[PDB]
Amino acid sequence: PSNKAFEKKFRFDYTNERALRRTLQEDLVKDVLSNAHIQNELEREFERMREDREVLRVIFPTGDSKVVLPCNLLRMIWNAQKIFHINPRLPSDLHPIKVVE
Amino acid sequence: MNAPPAFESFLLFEGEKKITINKDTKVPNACLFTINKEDHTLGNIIKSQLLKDPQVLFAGYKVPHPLEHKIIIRVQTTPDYSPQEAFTNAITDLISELSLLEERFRVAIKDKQEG
Amino acid sequence: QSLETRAEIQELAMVPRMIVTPQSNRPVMGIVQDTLTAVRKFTKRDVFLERGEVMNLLMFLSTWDGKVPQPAILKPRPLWTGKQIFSLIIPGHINCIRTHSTHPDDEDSGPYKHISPGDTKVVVENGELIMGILCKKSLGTSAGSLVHISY
Amino acid sequence: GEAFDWLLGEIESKFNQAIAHPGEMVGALAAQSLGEPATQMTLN
Amino acid sequence: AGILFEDIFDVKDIDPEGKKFDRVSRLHCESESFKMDLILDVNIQIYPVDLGDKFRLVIASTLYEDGTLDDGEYNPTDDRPSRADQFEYVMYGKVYRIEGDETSTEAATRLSAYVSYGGLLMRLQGDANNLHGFEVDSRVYLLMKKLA
Amino acid sequence: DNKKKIIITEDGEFKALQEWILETDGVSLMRVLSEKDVDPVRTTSNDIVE
Amino acid sequence: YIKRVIAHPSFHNINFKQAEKMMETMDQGDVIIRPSSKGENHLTVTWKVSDGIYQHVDVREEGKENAFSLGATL
Amino acid sequence: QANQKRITTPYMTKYERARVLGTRALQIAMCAPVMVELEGETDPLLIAMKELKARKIPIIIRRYLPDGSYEDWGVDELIISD
Amino acid sequence: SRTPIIIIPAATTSLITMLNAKDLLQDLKFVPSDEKKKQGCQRENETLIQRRKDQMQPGGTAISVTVPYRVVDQPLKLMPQDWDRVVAVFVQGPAWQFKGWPWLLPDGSPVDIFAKIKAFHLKYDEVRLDPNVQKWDVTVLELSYHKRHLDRPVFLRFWETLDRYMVKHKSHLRF
Repeated sequence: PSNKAFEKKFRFDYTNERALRRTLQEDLVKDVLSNAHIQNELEREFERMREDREVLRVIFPTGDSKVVLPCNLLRMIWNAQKIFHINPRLPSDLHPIKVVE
Repeated sequence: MNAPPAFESFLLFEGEKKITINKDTKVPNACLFTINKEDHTLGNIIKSQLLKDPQVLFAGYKVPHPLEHKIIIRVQTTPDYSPQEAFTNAITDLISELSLLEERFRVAIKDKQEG
Repeated sequence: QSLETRAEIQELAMVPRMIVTPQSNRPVMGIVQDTLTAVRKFTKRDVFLERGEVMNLLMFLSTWDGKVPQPAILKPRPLWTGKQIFSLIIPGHINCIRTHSTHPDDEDSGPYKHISPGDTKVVVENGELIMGILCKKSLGTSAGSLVHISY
Repeated sequence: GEAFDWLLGEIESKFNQAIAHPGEMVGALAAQSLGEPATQMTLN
Repeated sequence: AGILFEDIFDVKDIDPEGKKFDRVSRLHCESESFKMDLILDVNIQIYPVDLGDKFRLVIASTLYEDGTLDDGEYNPTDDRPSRADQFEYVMYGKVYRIEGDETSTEAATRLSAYVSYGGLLMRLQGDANNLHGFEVDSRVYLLMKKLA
Repeated sequence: DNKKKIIITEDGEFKALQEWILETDGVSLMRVLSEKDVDPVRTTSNDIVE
Repeated sequence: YIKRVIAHPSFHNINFKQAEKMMETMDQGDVIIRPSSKGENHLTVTWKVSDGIYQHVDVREEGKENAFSLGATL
Repeated sequence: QANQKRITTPYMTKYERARVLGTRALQIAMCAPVMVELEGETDPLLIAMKELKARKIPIIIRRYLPDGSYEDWGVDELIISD
Repeated sequence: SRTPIIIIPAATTSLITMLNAKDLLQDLKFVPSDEKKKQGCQRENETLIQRRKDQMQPGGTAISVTVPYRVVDQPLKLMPQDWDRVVAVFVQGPAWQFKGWPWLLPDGSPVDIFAKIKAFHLKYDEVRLDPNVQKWDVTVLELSYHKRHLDRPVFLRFWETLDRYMVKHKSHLRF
């Protein structure tokens, strides 16, 4: 992806409260909006991803994203969605700081 | 060199039982009937007759291996009924139909021969 | 000739352990010949089975739990589809997306992306064949096939 | 949260399952893995 | 009751892209009371349908008027009163997808519910309020009746 | 694209540029690498002893 | 007495005197199951009625494939 | 190579599983005392598999390092996956 | 009262025991009874389970209701109304545990009890499943010995299965 698309898709946005309300439950939304330690953690997450992206650009100087790796993460996420009856159309109770840690 | 004798497909071996009954424990009111030295002839007619019974929920048969001479019939009935009862009643119905068919064929042959 | 060599063969080299090869991280065995041609026909959208035919096929399903599923069509006549029976065959609750060989190239970008006119998109979800015609791409030896995901 | 925790456990389990086993005769395996496709190909 | 949706549809096109299967045809229908859009695969060998036909369509989560739920197993010897008695063509299926026009900030105004009836596919599309009973992975019954 | 020149635009995207490349019949890798206007980073040989 | 194969916490392949010796330091109501001298189809169940008092109950074995095995029905 | 810090994998390898099962089965076949309840079991390999699942095989795996040292692992100290 | 009742096998060899049962069902996580013995927990004759379930309500509103559940290690000491209130019992294998209960067939087969109430069986995946359990009609829950992240799905499965059946059968009781 391009720089703009990369930032759009991968950088957590803790300013837009309407979108946050769409995605997260209310208590998590308040914590994300108010807490500053959490926001710094999310920014560090994105900076780590940006450095990773530069490294990948070096490893695969062509644009070939297809790689051979052990754990099929997308299939595992789909399995988790089915096992736990995840309704995508509702805000979730997963704190974004819990993902980072 | 390894050919089985032809009679092996219809003659019971010493000690072999014609029919064995077991319970199917996955679901209630289900039995497996194993029949030795029979093939699609009996299995198919019995299954079709069982499917005519409104108190039979499942009826099917299979030959596990064409080089062996066994058929398995699986029957499930409603709880107010028994797979043993359904099997017995299916055989009785088939015998009745065959007897009627034999009588009527005799009558038709006689008519055709007279004129 | 000994319990130790028997145990070696049992634990290292039995056919089922060999289903995926490290040469190319994909299955070495797939569905071939009659079974493949027939399963392609079986999973077409307009394959309907009566009560008796269904019971016979279930007779041949070694892992069947003994419950006849609700037919996809209840009236005017109870009819099961090939996809329902095949769903009974699929193990666990695996999830897999594939495309049939005759899948048109522009379908995925038009409307009907998720409701295929030709039934050319294979979707197994929660162990159930929701849509699509099975073929070599879904049951063969290629990486990411249904048999690979089952393994 | 529950699904995420299950996911973390599943990733760890599968990753550990993917690790090479000491005793693996990887030289013979590599020789077979290159020779068999060679039998599949032509001289010209 | 257990009824998720109900309306009267007019068949506006059949197999617009040409016939893909011998015994199944794809109907394109529009409803009038709620302006819903419908795509529906139908076994036309047993239930023939012609252009311009009208039918009453009901999507229900249960066949029992007392609202009781089902195990999802064939129960042919059950004789409780059933909604199916009022209808000609009945299918059993599963919701496999719900799409909408929602944005990152706004709820959806139009929803599309996709259902698979053992591989015969249905897409019901319209205003989100009509489609609020539909949940992915839920089983539904489709009830159809031609009316003259 | 396996021989095209792949760049990263200032917007941050991979872009394939068509450019002229030369294939020879023999090999003198050291001399060809030192020729002016020849790319000394990518110019290569299929002869591994060289 | 004949040795047996029973992976039970309270089973000991000991004679009656040996069981009593170990049972003297145990608590009231404890049980020790040991091979029965009556034969290969019997088991002796020893439990401490009270300090210094012990009751032995003979249990017959029916439906065993080997003498050392435990009877199917006791 | 003090077993204080054993640096080899905490998982039993497939080769270790195969050979442990075989060796224990041969021992059972030669009237070695069994470690689990045999209830209705007679094949030595099946008994050995039961013992392995119960973590009762009385065998120690001695893993040699390339350097020459070794590490001793009780069959019950290793994680059995398959 | 209206709080359902769960019956656990009395033998200590089962993978579920009174203290372990509270933890398993309350927290939906596995803990071998041996670890709890190391912890020196105190076994109680009666135990309580506080499960938080979201309530299906119109309009999408969810209220995290904490319905208590009652666990009895010894089921003999229950009054007939309490016996009626019972809805689930785990079977550890042998049938001698069940003998002494109401609704038991004269032969001794507990199939009548299992038809009336839901019975599960809990054991490790590797262990061969008790043939006596297989003949009866009891659901089976498989727990991995080493992987500890496979317990939340299976215990969710147990709760969901018990619910579905119970709401269908007995609605007066506070499921």
